[PDB]
Amino acid sequence: LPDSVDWREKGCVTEVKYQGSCGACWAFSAVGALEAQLKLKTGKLVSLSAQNLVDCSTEKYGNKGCNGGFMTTAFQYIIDNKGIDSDASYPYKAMDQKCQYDSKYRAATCSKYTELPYGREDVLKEAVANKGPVSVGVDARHPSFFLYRSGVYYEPSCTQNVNHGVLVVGYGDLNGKEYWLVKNSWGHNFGEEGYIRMARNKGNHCGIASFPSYPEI
Ligand SMILES: CN1CCN(CCCOc2ccc(-c3cccc(C#N)n3)cc2C(F)(F)F)CC1
Repeated sequence: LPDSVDWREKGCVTEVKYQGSCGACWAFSAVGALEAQLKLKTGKLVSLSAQNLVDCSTEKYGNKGCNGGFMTTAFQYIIDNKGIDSDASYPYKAMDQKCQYDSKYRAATCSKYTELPYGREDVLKEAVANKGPVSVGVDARHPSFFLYRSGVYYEPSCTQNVNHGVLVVGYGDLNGKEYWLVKNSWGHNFGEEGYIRMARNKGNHCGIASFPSYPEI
């Protein structure tokens, strides 16, 4: 495997999104993973509708819209629904709404998804290198995560109990200190202009390898 990977260099990551006061992190994580697969399959980089997930991947999928949800059950909605709309046709409103999916605005499909084994950062590394960006949950319930500005993030009070959906778009090392490159959905001013580099091979730090998944078109 390569020592470092960055999927932004490969034209597979869209601009950073801003979830606002709506807990749609899981929707943004899910769409981000699919966006990479869509580029790999079709040649087009297109932001997909997180709002479509918030509004439509609801009770039947065990999701709670702006009060949280799962990337895995989001992918299964896209599979069952036979499509997801573009962000352009179904833009983000940071609120729970009635489902407004229309197949006339379909931008991607999903055929399957894969959930990686619990806590295996080596299996995660392999998937990031060979398959694409991987949706993950992290423990983001610490002020240090909010206040993060730069470098490799390490929080000694972090747990493996995950509560925030993000996307691993790469990995590497900062002067030997190994990290995962994570795309957040907290706007362009969070962390390193939307991104956080999180400690890698530090005992599943903040639960980053607790619940990884990726979709396929
Ligand atoms: C330590 N620095 C203070 C000034 N900061 C200036 C840039 C702004 O920093 C932030 C950006 C987003 C968030 C944030 C937190 C939860 C949800 C969402 C959503 N959606 N955005 C928080 C901060 C914040 F907590 F840090 F303010 C950077 C961090």
